[PDB]
Amino acid sequence: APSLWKGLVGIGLFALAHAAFSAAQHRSYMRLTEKEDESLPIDIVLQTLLAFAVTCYGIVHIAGEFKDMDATSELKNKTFDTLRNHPSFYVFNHRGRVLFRPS
Amino acid sequence: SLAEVVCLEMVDLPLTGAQAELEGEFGKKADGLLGMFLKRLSSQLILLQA
Repeated sequence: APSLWKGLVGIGLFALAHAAFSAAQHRSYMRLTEKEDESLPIDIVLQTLLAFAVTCYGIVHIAGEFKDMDATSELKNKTFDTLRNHPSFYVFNHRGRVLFRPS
Repeated sequence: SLAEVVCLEMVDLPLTGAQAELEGEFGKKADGLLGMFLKRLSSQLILLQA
């Protein structure tokens, strides 16, 4: 699912860049002709807005973490058996060591 | 005969081939959204070929 969102964001960005290039070409043409104070075509403007709205949808989905506020829920599954052992104090005196010693 | 000059004026040049081509390609009288999109695609293809 994240890969699809990333690809969609990339495609939208590419479409936005293409719309920018089209608008640049339109203004370059406009500078050629005297007067003619007209606006850019509405179709490419709508394409620009479509590319802007699509890229803002995946930009929120890509980073969604929203962790739980309460601090009791993560330790709701953890068992006291694992907590009983600690990594500081480890005594290396067990029957498994002499049982696994030959093999 | 270029010594005594009475009146003088300066005029510009007609146009450039690529510039004229772009100006003609932009020229639209009455078209739908599909038409403008097709024209833009054709212009993009021409630019890619160039």
